[PDB]
Amino acid sequence: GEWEEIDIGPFTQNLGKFAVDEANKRGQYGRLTFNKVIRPCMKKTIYENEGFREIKGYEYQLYVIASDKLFRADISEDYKTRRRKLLRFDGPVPPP
Repeated sequence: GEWEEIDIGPFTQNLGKFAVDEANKRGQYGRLTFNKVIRPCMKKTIYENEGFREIKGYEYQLYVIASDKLFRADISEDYKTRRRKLLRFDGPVPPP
């Protein structure tokens, strides 16, 4: 389950928007206007069982610009349901 760099196309932008949507609901970072996900976007595969390839889900690490501030968002994504959870939302963070 190593981290892999993915693109910052619409799918990744939609992940950043999910993160900002979730940050907004949590109310710990004020009101944020999603702008964009910038590189690098990283994805890790979570396996159901060590030694087996069945995928349990993914974790993403995103650098998201919201309200002109840079945040680092970590998002989990269940493989079967594609249900996402904002695990961590930190910042403003250093440019990557």
